[PDB]
Amino acid sequence: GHMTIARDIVLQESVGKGRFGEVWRGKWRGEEVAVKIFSSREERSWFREAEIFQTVMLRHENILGFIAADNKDNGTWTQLWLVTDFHEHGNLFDYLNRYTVTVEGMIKLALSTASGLAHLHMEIVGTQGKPAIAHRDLKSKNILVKKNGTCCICDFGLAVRHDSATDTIDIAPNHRVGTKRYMAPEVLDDSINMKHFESFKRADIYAMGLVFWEIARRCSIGGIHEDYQLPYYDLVPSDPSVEEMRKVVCEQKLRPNIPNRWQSCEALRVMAKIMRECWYANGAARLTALRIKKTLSQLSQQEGIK
Repeated sequence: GHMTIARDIVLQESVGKGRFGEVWRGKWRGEEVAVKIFSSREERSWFREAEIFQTVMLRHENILGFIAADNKDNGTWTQLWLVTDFHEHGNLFDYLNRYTVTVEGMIKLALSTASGLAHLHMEIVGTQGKPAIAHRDLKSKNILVKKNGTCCICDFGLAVRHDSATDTIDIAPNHRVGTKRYMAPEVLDDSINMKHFESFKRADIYAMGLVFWEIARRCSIGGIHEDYQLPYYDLVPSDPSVEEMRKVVCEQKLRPNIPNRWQSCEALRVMAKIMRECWYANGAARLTALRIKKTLSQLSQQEGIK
């Protein structure tokens, strides 16, 4: 047939894991594809991520390209597959550990992440309407770097969708899901109002601010940059508990430190200001993803990027 299906894909190499499922590099008609495999007992996680990926009008240059949700029976058990575009550079966490970026590179990565999130967060009204979506697990490990230097967001297993007319969320979400290190203050202290969709959007913003801090450290100007670090590397253990995170973020009220050299460059000054404005303990005070996109677009034009 013309459509991509599991039976026509050959797995070649293990390339990591998501929250649920294992990721493999596959081959479909000579072309590289990413394949996320789930067992029968993980049917709900598989189904939920396939459901998010198939949302009407979701496709966007800054959202991971969905190919197919399929089943493959090997004759003993059935694997549940989620097929997507393959990106050679892998995730932003891996890329930032391997490389430093230029001012252009940094702005390209930050702007494309902000454009992807604003598309996700924004409702598109009309006959082929797209509901507003909150990611709930944004981190550098869930952002993939494309060959052209732009980003796309992936891993939608925890995402929530909003029905604006009836003001309802498509699933009943559980407290403190996601990556503990990137959890917003209101998530860590359980004060988040989970019956208000805007709360999930604001929590994604906080996490995006942390990712921007990760990028900016790697922005090398005149061969000077910081080494790669995860946010809160200087304050919490490698695998921090919610209690360790809450004591730092909510009680001591600390945020990742803004290095003095970021004050000496306009692009880094703009990035530093966006970060602070993502990091308020109160979500209603944080910038929106659309405002961040607008700010970074203006900065991209000023520096003549791409």
